[PDB]
Amino acid sequence: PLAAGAVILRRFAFNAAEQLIRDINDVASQSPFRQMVTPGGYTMSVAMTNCGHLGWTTHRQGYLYSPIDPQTNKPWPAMPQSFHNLCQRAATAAGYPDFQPDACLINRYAPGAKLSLHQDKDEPDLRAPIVSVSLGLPAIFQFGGLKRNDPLKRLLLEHGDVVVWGGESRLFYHGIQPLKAGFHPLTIDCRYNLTFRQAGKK
Ligand SMILES: O=C(O)CNC(=O)c1nc(Nc2ccc([N+](=O)O)cc2)ccc1O
Ligand SMILES: [Mn+2]
Repeated sequence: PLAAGAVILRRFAFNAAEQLIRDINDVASQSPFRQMVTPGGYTMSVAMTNCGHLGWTTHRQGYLYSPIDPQTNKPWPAMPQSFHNLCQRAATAAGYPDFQPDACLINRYAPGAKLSLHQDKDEPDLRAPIVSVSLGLPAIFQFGGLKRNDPLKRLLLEHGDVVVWGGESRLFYHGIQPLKAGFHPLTIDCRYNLTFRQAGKK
C-alpha cells in the first residue's frame, strides 16, 4: 500500500461535491472561515472553520477541541446531513463501520496556501481514523512516517477524493504543499478539505 492503514477512495465524493460545497457555505455563514494563529505566533495561510459538536481550534496558545467557536461564542454549526452521510459511507467502505465523528474541520486553501508537516495527535483515541475529503483545486499531499525525518512520499489529491487515514497512517507526519492557482467549476479558485474526527472522549 502507498501508506499502511490508509484507504484512498479516488472520486468517492465526486457526486456529493456540489451539496457538500453548499453545506460548507452554510456552515461558514455562521462560523466564518478564519486564519488561526499557531502556538509560535504565525498566522496560518489556510483558513478554517468547523461543524459538529466539537471544533478544532487555537485557544490560549494551544490546539484543542471546543464545543464553542471562540470567534462567535456560539456552538459550531451542526454537522450537515451530506457530511455525515459521506463520511459514514467512506468509513464503512474502508472497514471502520463504527466511526462516528463529532467534529469536522473545514480547511480552505487559497492559491499559495500550505500546511507544514505535522501530526494529528489531539484526539483522545488514535485508533479512530480521520476521514479526509478533497474538493476543488488539486493539491500535493506529502506524508512520511511516524518519525519527523522519515522519507516523504507525495500524491496529488483531486476533487472528490477521499482518504481514510487509519492504522499506522493515522500517525504519519503529513502536509500539503503550496496550492497552485487555477479554476474549478464548483469552488472557483480554492480547495477545501474536510477532516472528520472523533474528538470527544467515549
Ligand atoms: O488538506 C488535506 O489534505 C489534509 N488536511 C490536514 O491534514 C489537516 N490537518 C490539520 N491538522 C493539524 C494538526 C496540528 C497542526 N499544528 O500543530 O500546527 C496543524 C494542523 C488541520 C487541518 C487540516 O486540513
Ligand atoms: Mn493533518
